[PDB]
Amino acid sequence: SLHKMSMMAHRVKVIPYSTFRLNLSVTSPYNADFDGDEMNLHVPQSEETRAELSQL
Amino acid sequence: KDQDDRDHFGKKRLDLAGPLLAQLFKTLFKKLTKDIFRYMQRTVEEAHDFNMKLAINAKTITSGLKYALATGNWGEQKKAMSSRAGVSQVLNRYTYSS
Amino acid sequence: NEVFSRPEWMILTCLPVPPPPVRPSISFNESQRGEDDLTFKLADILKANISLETLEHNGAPHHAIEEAESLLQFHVATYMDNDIAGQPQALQKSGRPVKSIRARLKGKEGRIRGNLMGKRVDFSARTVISGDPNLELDQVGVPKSIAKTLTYPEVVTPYNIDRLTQLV
Amino acid sequence: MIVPVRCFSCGKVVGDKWESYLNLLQEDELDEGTALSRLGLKRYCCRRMILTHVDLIEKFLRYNP
Amino acid sequence: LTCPECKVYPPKIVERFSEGDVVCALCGLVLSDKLVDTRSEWRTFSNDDHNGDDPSRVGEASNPLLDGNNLSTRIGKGETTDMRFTKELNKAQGKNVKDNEVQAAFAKITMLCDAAELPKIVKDCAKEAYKLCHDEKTLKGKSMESIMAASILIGCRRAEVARTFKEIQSLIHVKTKEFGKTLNIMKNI
Amino acid sequence: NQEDSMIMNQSSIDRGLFRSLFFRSYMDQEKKYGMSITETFEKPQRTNT
Amino acid sequence: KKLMAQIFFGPTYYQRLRHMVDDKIHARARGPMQVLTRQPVEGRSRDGG
Amino acid sequence: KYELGKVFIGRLPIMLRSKNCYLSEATESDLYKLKECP
DNA sequence: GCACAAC
RNA sequence: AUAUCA
DNA sequence: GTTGTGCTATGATATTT
Ligand SMILES: [Mg+2]
Ligand SMILES: [Mg+2]
Ligand SMILES: [Zn+2]
Ligand SMILES: [Zn+2]
Repeated sequence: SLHKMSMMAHRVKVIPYSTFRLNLSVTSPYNADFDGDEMNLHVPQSEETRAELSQL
Repeated sequence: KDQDDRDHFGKKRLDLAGPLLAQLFKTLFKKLTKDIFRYMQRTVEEAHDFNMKLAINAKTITSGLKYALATGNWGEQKKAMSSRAGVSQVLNRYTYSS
Repeated sequence: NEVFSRPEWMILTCLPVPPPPVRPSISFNESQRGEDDLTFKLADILKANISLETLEHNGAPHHAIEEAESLLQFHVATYMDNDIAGQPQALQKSGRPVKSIRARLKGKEGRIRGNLMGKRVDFSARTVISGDPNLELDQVGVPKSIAKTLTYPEVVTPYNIDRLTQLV
Repeated sequence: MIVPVRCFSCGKVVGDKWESYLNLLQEDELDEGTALSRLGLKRYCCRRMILTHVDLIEKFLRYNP
Repeated sequence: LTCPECKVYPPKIVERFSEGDVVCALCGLVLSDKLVDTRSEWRTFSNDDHNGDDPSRVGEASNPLLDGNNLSTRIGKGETTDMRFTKELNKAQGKNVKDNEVQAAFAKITMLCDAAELPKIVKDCAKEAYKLCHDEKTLKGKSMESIMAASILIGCRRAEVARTFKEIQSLIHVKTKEFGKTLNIMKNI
Repeated sequence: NQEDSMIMNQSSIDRGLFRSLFFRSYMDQEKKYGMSITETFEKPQRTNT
Repeated sequence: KKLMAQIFFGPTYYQRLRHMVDDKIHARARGPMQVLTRQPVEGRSRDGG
Repeated sequence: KYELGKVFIGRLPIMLRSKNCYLSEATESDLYKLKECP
């Protein structure tokens, strides 16, 4: 995570198969290619903490 | 003349399975040699009949090689800190070419 | 400073002994038991102490005491720091050097860099990413398996009370 | 590891054509392109299927118990 | 542990290790939340780290059955070390050194097993047989080199390592009838 | 199949394409801890275990 | 309907590598923790964070 | 100065296919019976 | 193996 | 500790 | 002038005593 666009708040879509799926135009700031790259998800636990994600 | 190339592959050597075992066996045999001497003193003092089986410790060279080959720290276990690790890896069996 | 930091306290006279949490023990199977390196290093300090105490009490042979003092000096010193320049390391049977206190705080993976300034966390997940042109920009495809594991503790109010009862 | 039944890509039954193939190369002494054509492997998806198959099962059979 | 809500005498409880919880299988009440991995925790005591790079490796395993509880490190050479201070601090350990010395009879058993080509499990039974019978009044005054020669056949007779008594007569020493009576007064203990 | 990923014929997959066998081997010892303590191979009963 | 462009097409030798997704995917909302630091344990196989 | 056998010393691990290994002078059919891959 | 910091 | 992954 | 002293990419995963 080299800059703040390497952590961005997303909107869950529950889908099948074992991959995280992201829109391609969002590849540029995560610097992700799909050659076996893995990524990290963190779930906020507070009503307050999700507001920080969604608003900021 | 010009400064010698420190990278010239001709002025390099490769220590393979032979010499690696030779290096280890030397330090392992001098380990045994000087443990027999410690015994010859102990058995000439009390004239306890220099029993051969008591004199030579087989486990010295046996487990001394087994350690190196297993773990990979090419030295004794003493000494397992100051000894170079990396020699002896578990062989790849992914694909025949690997 | 007259209250918190006087020069005379740079010299150790009494030794605070940390409690088990700082140096955990483990009791495996009645013939296997694991003690922390600190518990080892402490026992040496103690043994070296008990020794020097007996020497002073008895007929003090001057040079056999200062010989035992600079042993105590070593064990106490090596316990806070084992990576000392000039001095031999205290080693632990297997040839490995004792993990001093200094060394637990020090590096990345230390208590600072690796347990406080960054730490692993719950409610997290990781997997392979793949591209999807049929998602929105701000969405993310989450495998049903992960979504079933990860949790959000919503609080029951009379708004969600019906919905939550169905979930339960 | 045994001739696959059915070509991957297109799905023509290809697993019945093995013994018949090796006969064309051994008994009749035809070259491969000709043999594959005689068999009825028209499109290259089915040709690669037989042309490329390695019969390891024959190696595995050599171990006794 | 027993569920405070239910209380049935056979307390049926599960260790849902994966969620790190201890649950009552009947009512489902969680009885504990802090739960630790014992495998990985034991990895911190007995590891493969001999070099000294692992920050996880922070302790060492000991054997309270054989050597009691004698915690003690050894002054040795490190990376930046003068060969002078090692000698002094070691010559200083010499002045600090009876039954705390009869543990060198373990060194007699270890050097006998290695001369008899015996496994690591046999030595530790011979050392436990010797620790629990060398100060007995039932053995009283038996030939002290024939009671440790008898505790090696006691350690072999449990570790399933076939060693005849005449095989240990060749090692040391053994006086036959002397280490045969001693192999029985211990066998009763 | 954008950005290094790729599409694969799900029908071809069914017909055998790129399937593989997988074998993992689990080991276990029956260790002897001194004069008395010995591990055992058995089906544990939940009341005394 | 025809594609307006023509496509490069043909056999290419392709290798099935290690790293399958079901050997990597990993989620954890609370679970085992280290005994020293009381933080989660490390490793997919330890069910850590 | 006037004056008044063969001993085991250790077990050395052998490298497979070496002179000392059983598999060195082994034929193809031989290896198969030995449950080794040629 | 740096590169800069104190003896 | 080695190997490896982007 | 010489010595001596800190550090030297992020996360992940799989074995071996
Ligand atoms: Mg990339
Ligand atoms: Mg890119
Ligand atoms: Zn086809
Ligand atoms: Zn209950």
